[PDB]
Amino acid sequence: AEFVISKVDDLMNWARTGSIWPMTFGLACCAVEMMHTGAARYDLDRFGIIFRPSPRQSDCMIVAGTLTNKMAPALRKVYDQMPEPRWVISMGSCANGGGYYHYSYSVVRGCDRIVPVDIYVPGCPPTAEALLYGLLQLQKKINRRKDFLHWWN
Amino acid sequence: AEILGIILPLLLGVAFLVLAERKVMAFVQRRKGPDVVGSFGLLQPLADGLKLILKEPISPSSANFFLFRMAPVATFMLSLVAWAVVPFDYGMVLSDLNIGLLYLFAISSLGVYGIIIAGWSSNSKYAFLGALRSAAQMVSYEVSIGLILITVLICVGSCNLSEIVMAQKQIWFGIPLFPVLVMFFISCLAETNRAPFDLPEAEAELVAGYNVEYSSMGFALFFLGEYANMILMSGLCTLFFLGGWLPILDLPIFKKIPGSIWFSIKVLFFLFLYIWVRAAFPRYRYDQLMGLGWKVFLPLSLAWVVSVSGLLVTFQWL
Amino acid sequence: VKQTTGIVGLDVVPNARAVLIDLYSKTLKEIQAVPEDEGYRKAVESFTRQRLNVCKEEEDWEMIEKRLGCGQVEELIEEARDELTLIGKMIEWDPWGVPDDYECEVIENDAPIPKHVPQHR
Amino acid sequence: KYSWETLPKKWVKKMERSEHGNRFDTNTDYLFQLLCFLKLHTYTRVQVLIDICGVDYPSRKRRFEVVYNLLSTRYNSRIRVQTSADEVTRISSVVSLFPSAGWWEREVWDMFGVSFINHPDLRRILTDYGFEGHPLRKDFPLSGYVQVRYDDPEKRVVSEPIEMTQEFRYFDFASPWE
Amino acid sequence: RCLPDGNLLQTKIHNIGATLVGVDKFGNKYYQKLGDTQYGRHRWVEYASKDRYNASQVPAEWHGWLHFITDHTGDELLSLKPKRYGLEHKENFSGEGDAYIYHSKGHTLNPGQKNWTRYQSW
Amino acid sequence: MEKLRMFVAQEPVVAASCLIGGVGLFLPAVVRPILDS
Amino acid sequence: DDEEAEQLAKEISKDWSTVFERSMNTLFLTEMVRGLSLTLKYFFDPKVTINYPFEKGPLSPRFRGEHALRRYPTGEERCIACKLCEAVCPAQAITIEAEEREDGSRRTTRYDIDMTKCIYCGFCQEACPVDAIVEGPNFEFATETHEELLYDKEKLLENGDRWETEIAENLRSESLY
Amino acid sequence: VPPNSANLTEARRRVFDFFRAACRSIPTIMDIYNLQDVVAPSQLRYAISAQIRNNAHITDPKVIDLLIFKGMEELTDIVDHAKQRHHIIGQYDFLKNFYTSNY
Amino acid sequence: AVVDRVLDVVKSFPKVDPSKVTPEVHFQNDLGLDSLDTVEIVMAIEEEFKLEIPDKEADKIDSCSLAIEYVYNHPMSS
Amino acid sequence: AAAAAAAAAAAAAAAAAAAAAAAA
Amino acid sequence: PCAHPEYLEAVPKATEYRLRCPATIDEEAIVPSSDPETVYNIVYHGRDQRRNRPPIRRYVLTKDNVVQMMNEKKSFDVSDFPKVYLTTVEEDLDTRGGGYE
Amino acid sequence: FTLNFGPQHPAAHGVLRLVLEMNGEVVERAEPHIGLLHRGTEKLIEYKTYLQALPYFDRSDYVSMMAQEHAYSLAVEKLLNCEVPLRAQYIRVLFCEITRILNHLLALTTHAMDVGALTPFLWAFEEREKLLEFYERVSGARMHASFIRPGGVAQDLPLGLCRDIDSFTQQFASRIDELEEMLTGNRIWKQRLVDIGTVTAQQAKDWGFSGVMLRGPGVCWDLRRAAPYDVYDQLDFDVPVGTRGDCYDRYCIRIEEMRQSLRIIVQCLNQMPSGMIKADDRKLCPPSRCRMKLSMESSIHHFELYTEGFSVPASSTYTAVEAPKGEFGVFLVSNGSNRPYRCKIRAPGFAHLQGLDFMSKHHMLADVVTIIGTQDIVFGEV
Ligand code: SF4
Ligand code: SF4
Ligand code: SF4
Repeated sequence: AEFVISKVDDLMNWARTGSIWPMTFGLACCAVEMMHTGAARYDLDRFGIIFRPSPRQSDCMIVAGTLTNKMAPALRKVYDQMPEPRWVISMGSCANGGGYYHYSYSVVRGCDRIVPVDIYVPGCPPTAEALLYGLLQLQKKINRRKDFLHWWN
Repeated sequence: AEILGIILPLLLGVAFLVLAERKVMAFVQRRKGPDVVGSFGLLQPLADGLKLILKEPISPSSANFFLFRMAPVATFMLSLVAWAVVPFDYGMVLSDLNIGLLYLFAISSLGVYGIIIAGWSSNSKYAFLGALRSAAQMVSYEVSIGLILITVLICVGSCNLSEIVMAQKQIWFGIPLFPVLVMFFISCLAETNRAPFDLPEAEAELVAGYNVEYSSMGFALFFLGEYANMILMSGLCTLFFLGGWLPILDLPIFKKIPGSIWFSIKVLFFLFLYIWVRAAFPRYRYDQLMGLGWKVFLPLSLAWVVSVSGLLVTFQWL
Repeated sequence: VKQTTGIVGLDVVPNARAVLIDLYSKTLKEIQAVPEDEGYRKAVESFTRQRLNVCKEEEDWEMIEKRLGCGQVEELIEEARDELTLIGKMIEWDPWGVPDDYECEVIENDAPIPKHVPQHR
Repeated sequence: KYSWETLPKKWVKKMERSEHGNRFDTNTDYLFQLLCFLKLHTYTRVQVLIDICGVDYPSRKRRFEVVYNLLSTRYNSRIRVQTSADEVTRISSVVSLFPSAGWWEREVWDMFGVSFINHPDLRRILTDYGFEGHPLRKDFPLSGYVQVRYDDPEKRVVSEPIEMTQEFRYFDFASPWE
Repeated sequence: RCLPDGNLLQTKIHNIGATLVGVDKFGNKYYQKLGDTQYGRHRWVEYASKDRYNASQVPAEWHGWLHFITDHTGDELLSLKPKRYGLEHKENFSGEGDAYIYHSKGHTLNPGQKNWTRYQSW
Repeated sequence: MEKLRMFVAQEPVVAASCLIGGVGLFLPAVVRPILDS
Repeated sequence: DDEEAEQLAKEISKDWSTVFERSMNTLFLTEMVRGLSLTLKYFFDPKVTINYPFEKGPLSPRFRGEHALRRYPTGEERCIACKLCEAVCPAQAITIEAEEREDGSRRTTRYDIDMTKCIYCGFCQEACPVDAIVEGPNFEFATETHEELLYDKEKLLENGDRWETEIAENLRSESLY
Repeated sequence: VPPNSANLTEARRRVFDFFRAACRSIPTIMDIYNLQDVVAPSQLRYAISAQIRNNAHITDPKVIDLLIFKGMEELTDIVDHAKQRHHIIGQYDFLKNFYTSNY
Repeated sequence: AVVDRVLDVVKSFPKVDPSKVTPEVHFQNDLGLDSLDTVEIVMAIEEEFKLEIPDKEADKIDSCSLAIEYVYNHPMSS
Repeated sequence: AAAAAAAAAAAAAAAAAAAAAAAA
Repeated sequence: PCAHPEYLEAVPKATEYRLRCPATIDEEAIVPSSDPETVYNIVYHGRDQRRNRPPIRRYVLTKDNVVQMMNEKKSFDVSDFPKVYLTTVEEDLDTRGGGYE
Repeated sequence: FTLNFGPQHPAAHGVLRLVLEMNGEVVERAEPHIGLLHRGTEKLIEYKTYLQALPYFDRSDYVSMMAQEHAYSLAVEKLLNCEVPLRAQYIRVLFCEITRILNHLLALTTHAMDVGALTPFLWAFEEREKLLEFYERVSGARMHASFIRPGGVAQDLPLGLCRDIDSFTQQFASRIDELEEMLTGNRIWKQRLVDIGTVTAQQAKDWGFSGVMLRGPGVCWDLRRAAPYDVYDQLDFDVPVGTRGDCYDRYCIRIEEMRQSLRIIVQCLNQMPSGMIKADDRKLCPPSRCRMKLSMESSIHHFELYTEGFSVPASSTYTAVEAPKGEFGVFLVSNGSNRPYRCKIRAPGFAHLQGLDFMSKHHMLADVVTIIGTQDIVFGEV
């Protein structure tokens, strides 16, 4: 019946939620907090998250820090070369929304102006666990995909 | 045929070596590695795989399909065909070649082609020069591995790998020629890239250093190739120097002495040594690296062929 | 006998005293080209005379340092050569003499500074 | 202070302070010449251009005030030579004396607009590439003129349209009686 | 158990020596394994929803004890939660359908989209 | 010799290769003719 | 000079049984085996890691996380609309509009903190006179969509009633400072 | 570059210098950003001349110096791939207002 | 040869009138053009005839006749 | 290339503090 | 055979550390605000720091003043010169306290 | 031959956008591109009060947070003449020094992860997640602890923080030793660092390095010995000063400066006077919550200090402390009003990253990441 489709979606989502390697656009301190979320205490290699250093092979892109109006084209160019089942996480106030620099001329009012965002880690310096919970919310966003059921319409 | 029984288990070995490296190199860094996906990350390799398989391409580009869509196939086929002659236990080699060792040398000399071609088909000057540098490194620590194998060959009678592991019943060549094992390991580290010797594999310069059209299959096949080449070049430091499938020969009452299990234990030791030595040491910069394969591991390899030839000719130990 | 100046780049000079005497004589000779009633010439003359004197009296570089308390003789040579550059530069674009108007505003404030702020020692 | 006695009186032209760090508010013409002094001088050895702080006083006639800080690692003292150059007065550049002045003067020109004479590679360092306008002035609004950047049908491109945002709320905290 | 598919196995490899200190309303069992070793790993929570669990399911009565900010188990702060305005937790339904997710008062998804025009039209 | 020690310090691997190799070019040179007994 | 510096730095280690020490510590890589040994000691030692969702990192009652508008024990939002936090806010996240309610006591018709435009510096918690706005130790409120992340006027910041049991604890323990 | 503009004459001389520079650089502009098909060299010369003429009524020499400097900045950031190309193609009565807004 | 094409490029110029253009026409006297337009016409000359016209000489062409006597004398004429 | 190669020889490690160890 | 001279025995894993969790008020802190002498004596203009400062004395120097000063400065005798910040380097391994601070 | 060498490992050096003009593998010039992290900090501070201005400073250098709040505080006390207590000074140093440790623990092992050593990164980051248990405990936020306010310091330490900082300092000599035994002895390290980015002292002075890159070259210049700006004139510590200037000296300094900072932490712990936490001048320091609620005159100041501000008198000072990156100084012109006026932030990394051009000339392309390593280039300050 549909049960086979439900289980193949569960399987695809388990894959894409188990191994989700983000191109960590670590601009600024939220990259230092992201480095703590990649560090020994809160493992991100535990949840499968492997910080890729290249946009070419990466399921996610944890943009962190102040997206400057000059690093906006570079972020967009990097986001355009991720393989289609990609997601973006905004980490820190400066990356998710205007932030401390909302009214700065050189700061875009949140990466939601350049890349379409799927989970905004909240808190200007998010606790390393908070970025980790943002990623555990991206995992939920994967677990709600069911792409096969939609391919069968 | 029974080539499935040596490629499929090797595919599983490579897939679980990505996890073994992440997990061991993580334990080193005081952190559990992949630990949520499976019971202990045991399903994490399948997750990485099934993810890379389900990732839509960035551009289809199936037109250029004979140039660089069979070059990773070539690299991987070579890394897998050098496993025929590798004997896991007495009479468990798939094809006992009486010139087995030289055949491994030739397989490496063709892996050079694999790298060069798969780098030239990437129309990226930086990536192509990186692939050429990686090939020159893999081939400059091949004269040193060549001479190290000439040492372990002088000790043995013939190139037959089953004989080289049968010639160690008295003592493993790791005990007398330990300085040579250190040079074969530090060369197998450098022949393959995964090492303190991986500037072409500096985290970023690797991905942008093998191809432009990834499609995921290329990324997985290169890493599956690097990890099989690693299982192989660790299955050579354990045939030649460690006793291929030989116990310590104490003949315990608790131990019924299986052969392939001993070969497995030793290749696990050398894989764990690959990981440990990736964790604990800085990279060599490829400009001190090439000046270590010529100025350090070639003189110290030539000396060893003259030392293990002399000391075995004077006293008739040959 | 000096092994090395701790500073990098300031190479130890064996003939420290001799080149110091040379540089200070050059400085005394070259400073004559600036008007006498300028604070710069009084300063140059005075300290160059003091250092040339103490360099002629003492023999070792260590005694030059000990009496002329100005660091190391290599840094002293750097200072003397930079001073020669400045005197040969000051000859050009001569800034001497006060102009006719010369509106100079000594905005000499004296706010008390808390001292848990840096200032200097 | 010793530095004021030896210094040619004309070089410290306009002002001179005596606390909160001492300063020689000089004239733009005698600036690099004044920076040549205080460096390559035996009793005043600065050698270290710490900072070049553009300061914009809109109510002056010489709007900007290029505040050259200077540390003297030898004598352990810090002098702040200043200048005054309006929007269209090219001021002497001291990258020839202290080569650290290169980027600081690029930033002073970028933020303010005080072009520097014979400064090699005087190019906007901080602001965006196609940036028109000088931010750290006073009359430059905080949110910028045309500085929103969003993606659009001009794919792979972020446009630079006129700006619109939640209005920056300026709070008039300043109280009477100072 | 029966979950070899999660890091929940790491928690169930804990609890071997741990003592159970209370259990909140939702079922989350709050454990403590002190004395043995590894400070920072001596207070956790077993979410009682072995699948579909996530952080923020830990109520405020325990979210103090469990982050080591306090030493008051939720069975002790439950005598301090205010009765008049006290509200149960909400699990942070972020994305799980509208009317569970939060919405501002103009989002056009919020029932009763208010109009902000300060002038009252005629 | 002073320069010999300067060479076995600056370049240990070409001075301990011309000595892990001497023991191989020296054993069959003299130690083998010695083994006439 | 570098030539003479090399000659002398190699004539410092030039006495037999010191050239030998350095040769056996650059041939039998010995500096490196002390690296491998330490790395092994750490491979076998317990791991400083935290299986996150089940146990979380240590915090403090001063921890600044999700902003919550407190209430007085007897209902009645504590937030009299002084606008001090709207003033002190560095990022100007809080937008406060005030209206004399029918009861007569001032209250905020609009108290919207924009969490995305917010630096979580705790200035609002300090500036508020009655402790009306405090940061709840939540810090776990990652939202799928940006509009949810803008915390509405006194309705979602009114979810601090759930966090009051922990916020009241943190305040009762921090008020000594 | 020192402001040798002690008079409008030197400033105008270097204006013509910058104009010759931009004109003789139009080849690389058309090449790097691919306008040799959409725009004609006559049209780019027309636009550069309309720029230099739109700001021709500057009786101040230093303001002309600074204008030429901004122009050289724009050019040098157009010659090299510092700025993109979709702006270079763009760089090249009362009632009808009343109907739209109040301003 | 060169005269015909310099005439054509002065004619087709987007800031002139083809009537007053003549082998004797002057940029300021009979064409009524600005010095910037003169330098632009000189740029047109050196891009149509591929010549590398120095500015010190380019300043001195004020009439089409001088344009002729300077486009002819170029040994590198194109 | 005649570029100055990074010679990995140097003087031996000797921790060099400032002169203010005991009495400034 | 490594960096363990009975001193790495101070290991990173603490296991008894922050034994009193922060929000547990075993002892109620006091954190004095003002010195005891300044509780019931709130006279401020004496204690003031913002505004209790001498005013800025900006007086002009004309040519006469500076030529007078240049003529008054007869000679630059020593002690009319800025003192050098003397700092030399000196090798020391662990002698300060014996490695124990 | 131009190469657009960008961020090799993102999340470590975020917006690094060098444009290297190479010669084969030998770099002929390195042209760094700035502005990719140019938030409007030197403009946004002109628009906010002296209190609202402080949070920008912990966001100026993101790996050494409180050092910049300490450099700003000392620039709004240089004007205010705001004498802070002894306990405020000792806490302020015990956290400026914990910040020196938090920075060298990152700027060493992030550098050592760019070079290739993967494990020192994670050991040092466990150490940093121990020190953020102090930041997060004393103020609230693990990274941006807007804690060193102008008058004194935000609020007193919790009643168990010195015991925990002690239990950390006892076990921190061993962590430095491990970071040292893993990197100092290695021949793969020395080779990767010795004679890399050598800066003769005249160059480190010219280019205004003034940091751990001015004590590599051998210039004994620490603004805690030169311009003691706190209890530093009471605290004993030796400033390690290099003798060659190569990136192996700057590493050895940053790994000794991480021990002298341990000495300073242990001293600040052992001698921390039980005094008031903020300056008694309640027109520069908002009164406590308890006082402003009970006292009407304190409530007025809590209102005019969290809305109006100080209105520090009209002046202009350059207060420079020894931040871990280097001499971080904030030139703070102050119009009489309550908002600063061109709060210019001299940040090392703007002067250091200038040095990349001449430091990495004729070094191989793989060295250009080692130079960026030892400069401690954090682009928030650039
Ligand atoms: S949002 Fe806050 S923590 Fe994140 S990068 Fe911006 S200032 Fe740093
Ligand atoms: S912490 Fe409070 S005052 Fe500071 S920006 Fe956020 S909401 Fe505003
Ligand atoms: S939250 Fe505090 S500062 Fe803001 S309006 Fe309410 S009482 Fe006033």
